[PDB]
Amino acid sequence: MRKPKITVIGGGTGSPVILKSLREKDVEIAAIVTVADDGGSSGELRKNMQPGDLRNVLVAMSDMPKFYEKVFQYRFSEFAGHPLGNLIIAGLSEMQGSTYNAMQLLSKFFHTTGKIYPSSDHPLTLHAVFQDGTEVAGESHIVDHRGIIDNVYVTNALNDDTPLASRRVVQTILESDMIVLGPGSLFTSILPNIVIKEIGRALLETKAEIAYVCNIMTQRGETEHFTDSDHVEVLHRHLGRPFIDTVLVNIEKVPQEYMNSNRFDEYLVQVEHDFVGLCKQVSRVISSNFLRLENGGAFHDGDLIVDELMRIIQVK
Amino acid sequence: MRKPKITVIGGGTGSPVILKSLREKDVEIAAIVTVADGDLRNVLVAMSDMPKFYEKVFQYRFSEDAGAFAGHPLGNLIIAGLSEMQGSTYNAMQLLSKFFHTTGKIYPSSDHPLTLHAVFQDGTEVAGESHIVDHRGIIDNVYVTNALNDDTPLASRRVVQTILESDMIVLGPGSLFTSILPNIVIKEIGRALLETKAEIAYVCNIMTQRGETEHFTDSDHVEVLHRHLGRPFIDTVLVNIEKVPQEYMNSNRFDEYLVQVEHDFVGLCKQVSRVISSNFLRLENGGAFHDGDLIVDELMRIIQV
Ligand SMILES: [Cl-]
Repeated sequence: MRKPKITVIGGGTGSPVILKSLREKDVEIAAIVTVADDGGSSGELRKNMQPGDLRNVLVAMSDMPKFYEKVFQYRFSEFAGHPLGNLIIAGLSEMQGSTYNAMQLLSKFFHTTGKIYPSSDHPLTLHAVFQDGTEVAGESHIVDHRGIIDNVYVTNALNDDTPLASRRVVQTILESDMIVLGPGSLFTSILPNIVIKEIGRALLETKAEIAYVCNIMTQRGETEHFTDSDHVEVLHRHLGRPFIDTVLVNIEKVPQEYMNSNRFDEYLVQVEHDFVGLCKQVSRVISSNFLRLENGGAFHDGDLIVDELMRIIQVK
Repeated sequence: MRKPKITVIGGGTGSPVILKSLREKDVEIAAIVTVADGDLRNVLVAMSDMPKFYEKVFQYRFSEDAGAFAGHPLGNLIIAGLSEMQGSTYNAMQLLSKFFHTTGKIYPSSDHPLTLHAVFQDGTEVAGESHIVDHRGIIDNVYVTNALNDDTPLASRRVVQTILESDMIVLGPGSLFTSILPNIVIKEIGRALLETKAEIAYVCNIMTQRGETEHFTDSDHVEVLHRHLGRPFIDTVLVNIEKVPQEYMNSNRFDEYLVQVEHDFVGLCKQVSRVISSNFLRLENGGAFHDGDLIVDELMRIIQV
């Protein structure tokens, strides 16, 4: 029998430990990331503009992840106090004119294993609509805009045509045994991928099991009572129909004392749990301890997550 | 048969050309470089899994629009950041190699970081490489000390064994006083060169350098190497006899005081058993450079396992 095939979509915060654990298993891995608001197509002056989804996936799928985490994370103190490795992605992107144009150089540089694909082969802009109706374009701008995000959408930077998937992307989704959405920020990591029509169709049609790994914590632009159920609801609304087959949610408590002592943003809280609402929406709901309290934060435990995923995975 | 084992000692602009050609041949390569308080950088890129890639990446500089970072090269950022992480460039050598996915072996010459010292013909002493090249005068001799203590510099782990087990040692090309000699004035390395059964080959410079007289002939380069190691030790010497045209030099903005090395066959023959005088000149990127393939073709033709 062939190795199972697993495609991770989003690649936000928490995906590197999932990707590490997946690599220890006997499985092929593909990652899909959005690379938007990019280069000459961003509509910004060159001085004005100068993200982690790509960096996280690149380092996690590199030939020496431990090595490259150490390296892509050290900070000068000496310039003066900036992270090395953020400077490498900055450099190659400036060199090539956009991060999109740098992506093949970047996979060469990190000696990546498996496939990393952009969601589209054309330049994309990310748009957020806030609760009051205000529309903001650009991830860095969205993230800086005060308020609660209602919805996101993507457009082509260079024209009014409907954005299109990069097609090796469609085939990858359709030929997978499992799709892992997340973990990552819902609005700025996961959703930009699924709002491209050809990707939303592939998710709907794939024989793969679709698994969503929910956040440990609420994010900027999310309310205190934005439940795990609510996260599933937003995903389903953005794609246009229900489509998650399995949802994994953490129910182990993040102690207040740990959040206080570790100087967490005081408005980020543990994602509230709504079992009834999850069950109404998703066939298989997995609530368990998937929490790792280490390195000053409340992160996903990659192995506890991936052990569940390997238990349910089936070759299609 | 076995693959021949070739150790390359020194290098300027220089070694990368020789290392590139050697990599095309079926040979095991070791490189020995001097680490002070450059040549390391060029050997790292030359021995990497993607030299053209790393060369481009290395030398891109942030643009005028990169605010605070504007103008700084990417590769120097990398080498300086790993250096700082490890406490020194010397400390960072293993990580440097791992990153460039280097083939073969790269060794620092010495067991600690060094300071180069030069004694000038008028008796003046200057410490530090940059200070030496900037001092007005003619260099008589160089020696090395450890930067952090007064102990005799020793060879790093494996360097003596590597020299002794080699089929051939290639010295140069590169600045004699600041690239080649600092490696061989480490006493353990000098002794390893005197004792090794490896064929010792010296590739002479195309052009004279700072610290050297206009009439510093190929033969005088050999005399200086021999004098620093204390005995004759070079088995083969490869010298270029093709003329670097003056119009070429003028067009490409060459320094006027520096001339092409003068050929002295009789003097060479008095000192070294095998003297190879031929066209090893490549006039290419606004420079007078060594042709790596022609030099390496000659060396391969001489080599025995
Ligand atoms: Cl989280």
